[PDB]
Amino acid sequence: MLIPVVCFTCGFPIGTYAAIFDKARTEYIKTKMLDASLQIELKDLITALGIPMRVCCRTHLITTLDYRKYY
Amino acid sequence: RKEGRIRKSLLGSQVWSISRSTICGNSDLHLDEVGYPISFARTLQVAETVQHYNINRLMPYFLNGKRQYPGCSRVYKQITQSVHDIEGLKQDFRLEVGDILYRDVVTGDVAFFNRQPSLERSSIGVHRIVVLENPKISTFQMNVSACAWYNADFDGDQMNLWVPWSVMSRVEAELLCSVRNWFISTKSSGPVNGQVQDSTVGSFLLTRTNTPMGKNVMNKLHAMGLFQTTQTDPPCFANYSPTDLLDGKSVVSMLLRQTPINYQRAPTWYSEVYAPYMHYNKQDISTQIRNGELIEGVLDKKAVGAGSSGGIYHLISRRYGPQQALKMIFATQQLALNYVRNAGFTVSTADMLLTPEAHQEVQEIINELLLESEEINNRLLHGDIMPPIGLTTHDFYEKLQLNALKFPDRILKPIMNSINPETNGLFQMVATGAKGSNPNMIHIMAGIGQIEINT
Amino acid sequence: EKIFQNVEIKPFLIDFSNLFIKNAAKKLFQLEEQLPLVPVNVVMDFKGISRAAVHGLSRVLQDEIPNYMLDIKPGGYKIEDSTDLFMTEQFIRNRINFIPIYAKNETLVFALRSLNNSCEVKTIYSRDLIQVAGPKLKYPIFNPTFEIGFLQPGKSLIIEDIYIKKGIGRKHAAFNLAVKTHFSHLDIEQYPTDKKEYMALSGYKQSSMTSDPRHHRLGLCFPAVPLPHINQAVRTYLKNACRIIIGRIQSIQKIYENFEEPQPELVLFSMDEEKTKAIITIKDETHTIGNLLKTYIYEMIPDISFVGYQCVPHKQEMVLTIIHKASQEDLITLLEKSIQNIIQTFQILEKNVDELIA
Amino acid sequence: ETNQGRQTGGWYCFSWPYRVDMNRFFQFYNEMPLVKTIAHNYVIPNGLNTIVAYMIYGGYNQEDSVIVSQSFIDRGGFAGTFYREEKVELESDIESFG
Amino acid sequence: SSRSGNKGIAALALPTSDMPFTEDGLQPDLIVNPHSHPSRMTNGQMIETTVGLANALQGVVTDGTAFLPINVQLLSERLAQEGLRFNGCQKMFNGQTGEYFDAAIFIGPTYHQRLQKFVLDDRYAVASYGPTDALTGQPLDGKRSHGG
RNA sequence: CUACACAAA
Ligand SMILES: [Mg+2]
Ligand SMILES: [Zn+2]
Repeated sequence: MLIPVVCFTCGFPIGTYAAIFDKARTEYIKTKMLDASLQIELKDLITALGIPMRVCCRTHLITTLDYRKYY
Repeated sequence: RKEGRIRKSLLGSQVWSISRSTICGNSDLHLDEVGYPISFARTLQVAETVQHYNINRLMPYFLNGKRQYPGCSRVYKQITQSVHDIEGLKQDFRLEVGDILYRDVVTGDVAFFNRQPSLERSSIGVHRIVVLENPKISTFQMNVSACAWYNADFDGDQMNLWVPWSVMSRVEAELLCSVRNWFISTKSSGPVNGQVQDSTVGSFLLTRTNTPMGKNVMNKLHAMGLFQTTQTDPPCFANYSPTDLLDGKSVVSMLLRQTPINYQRAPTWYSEVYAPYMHYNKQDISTQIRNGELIEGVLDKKAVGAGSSGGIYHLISRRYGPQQALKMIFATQQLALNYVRNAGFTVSTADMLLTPEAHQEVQEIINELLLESEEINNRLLHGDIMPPIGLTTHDFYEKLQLNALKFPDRILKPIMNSINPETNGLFQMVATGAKGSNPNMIHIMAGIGQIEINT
Repeated sequence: EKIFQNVEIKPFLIDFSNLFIKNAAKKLFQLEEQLPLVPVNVVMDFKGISRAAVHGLSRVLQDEIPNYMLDIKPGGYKIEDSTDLFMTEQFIRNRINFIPIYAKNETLVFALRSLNNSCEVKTIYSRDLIQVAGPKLKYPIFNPTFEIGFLQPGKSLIIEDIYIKKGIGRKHAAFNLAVKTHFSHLDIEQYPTDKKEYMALSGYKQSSMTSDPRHHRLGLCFPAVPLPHINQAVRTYLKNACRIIIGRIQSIQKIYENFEEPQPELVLFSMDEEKTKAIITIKDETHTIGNLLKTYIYEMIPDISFVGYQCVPHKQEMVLTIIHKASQEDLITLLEKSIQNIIQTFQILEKNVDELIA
Repeated sequence: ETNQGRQTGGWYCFSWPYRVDMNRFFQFYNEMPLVKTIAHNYVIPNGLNTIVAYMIYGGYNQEDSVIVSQSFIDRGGFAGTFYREEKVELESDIESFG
Repeated sequence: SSRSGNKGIAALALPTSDMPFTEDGLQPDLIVNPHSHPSRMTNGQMIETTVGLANALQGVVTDGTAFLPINVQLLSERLAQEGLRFNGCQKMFNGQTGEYFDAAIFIGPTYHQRLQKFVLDDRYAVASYGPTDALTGQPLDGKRSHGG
């Protein structure tokens, strides 16, 4: 229902920056302007968050659905 | 009707003391072994009549009761003619000759394994029970090579398993219905089991002469480690120094020396459709085993494949018995898997991608096919299509178009020019007989061609 | 000598020069500096040590060193009547169990008494995990930025017995410590795998079936260590892993020393041509110990007839088989000295850990 | 896939806590596919972006088997709540609950 | 199952130390046999893995809708531009032994679905006693009737 | 128990 506390694959704690990432991503998408928002590159944002260049961690960070955005 | 008295109640039956669960794979189980979850082993019971010769062995089961495994669930009293649950049997604490103890299923018990629909004689086979003491496992685990008996796979298949509790049924399950008796098909008179998928390509990789790294050799430690999980008596490596290099054929012969056989056949790896391309190593394209020594050649579907008549397991069964063949299938499967534990095998999206030159060549082949089809159409426009007697012009035109749009056998040239046979996982799966066919590769990489429905 | 050579410790840090990151952290956490606990990436170079030992150290640091997690005691989750129906016990317990904590005291107990009196959905954060027992925390054991959950309007979430539980990662992944970052061999040459003729290969110029690398670079990330005491935490982790391996090896040393007494976990045979077979079965033993034992027995006995182990995923045990042209006493002496070499190797590793991190 | 895409676990209902449903599975964590399709503009995606290694690993994934990470299971990968219901009527004044 | 229709039953669960890992520490959640592909022709899953490898590095979510233009050569070149190999393959090490595979292994994010077929629901075991039919005297039918 | 529906191999 939220971004997981740790990455499902390797256990890196992406949940430390889950909330900061969500709100910073909403902000960064807003200045960059449903599908065109998803194609905005978040490499720099996630790197500035401190998360490493790990396929699993960025995958689970950017793809996890937020229940609050749907309910 | 199918659900009437005769067909439902008389010709079939609902039975007690039977279990059903999803089946998954377990590489460490023998072909005649089935993995039984411990929860099911404490549900199904074996009726052991207490006598003087077995009272000491049955005592731990009685003392454990339903609290610890292995235990028991009921005791039939001879002088009472009444069964008593063990939980309520605190005041008995005495096993008499003629008492029947219902104990839990333990490792080594025989069990009937069945998959529906039961079409073959091997659809019900007897496996040795291996109880999986992990409580998190609730599947019926079996070796992937045992799947050929039941036409099973691990995509959701469920299988019935019941443990014989009667002495007569247990005797006959062990002596008559054991899966060693179904190693040779009653239908085709040939072998049923063998290496499948990972083990076929693993046998090929292990026994191939050359790898991209050079000669297919391993040091003494890795040659030893190939035999770690073989679960038989390991060979001797005392004459090998750590610096020594052993071929894959050497370790395969060290395994095959226990049951020496003579085998001489070309492998599935060597095909004439790939011969114009590739560079077939001379030592790879002629498999020869002399008294258990793999002299040369790769081991693949023709030699170790499941249902391969004249293969090495068929010869082992003919000379030493089907149980020895099952043990050798397990041992060779372990060798292949332990080899791929270091070699590694994969398939990638780049494994099925043509080079731009090969793409242009495939385009040219397809364009020539469409050109022949357009020539037939031009002939139809001019009225030059003259059907033979008994054929209409429409049917003759359809036959001409069907033949014109057939892919030539040279469609493999662009495919194989883009493929490295030494490193292509998809090609190696196809060519070794592990999985896939030449039409599969052509459809994936070159083109589907003409869709035919009812010819 | 110095087996554990140069170490590079680099914490993962939030880059506040990014305007969006800084704005979000400020607005919803009032956070302008780095968090109290940061992930630390430790890259270690090892020279003159078998790959079995380096990988055993890595495996232990991943999921065999004892670790601490937050768990809820049975009955800690208060059902009540105004509790959120979407924040189930299982979901919240999964969130809490995987919060990385750097806890020096097991006595600490936390509670989560959250209530949403607003008209909107309120998010519960780790900053709402209030300590209710144990000594007052001079430093936080977890970051306050995790989203434990969200409360529907008018709903609550009360959890009363969030305590600290110890365990190892192979039993439950919430005790996993170190995530893998890098592993390579520095004494094996590598191909330029950017070319089409090498992209299907690993890159190493030697087949793993023949190579014996002794110079390795191992990179492991630790998920939450305090910002000021980074080197101390890393040193403690490394020394604890070395001690864990040494203790597990001594558990088998005792078995060898008790060989005259027929213990069930070691059996010996007298097969044939002066050869004796030693089979050592140890329940709940992993590939770390089996591979270490096999590698060092092989190094001691290069002419061994056979040495090998198997950790079947079921049967939950390690079975190590040694066949050697020697007497039972001779084989036991050789195995004992190989175990002593393993212990010496990991003692040197601990010592070098101390000299390096400092 | 059309068949399997409809038995996939996920957020089977958004109002699940107010429903007494039987044989219904609510999977906690859902992800948008890294490579999404237009179907996810109109329906919620059910599943996760698992890292998948296409490889032979001990022969435990043959014939449609899959080797899973125990840690991925422990962290909540495809974890959820299964729900059953027990509805029992009172018939008439003869029967009562106690 | 994947979105390409490749069903699978979870056969083995391995701890984090037993699972294979790439040189940069990436390890899978699932290990899928390559033999599931060649006969089933589920190239869409393979292409989706190749695309998602670069999507994860770029931090994007792209459209893989059917019949949209696709160029697998350009997707592989995109992988190369992202800093990976032309194929998505990487140097992998065996988690149990620590020894690298001689072959680079194709590993990447493939969207997977958990089909609602639970072994705990499907498994059944009955003992020698239970409810029987009144007419035939045979056991009742199946798990629902608590005997069969 | 008799339909019927949804599913699995
Ligand atoms: Mg099937
Ligand atoms: Zn990760």
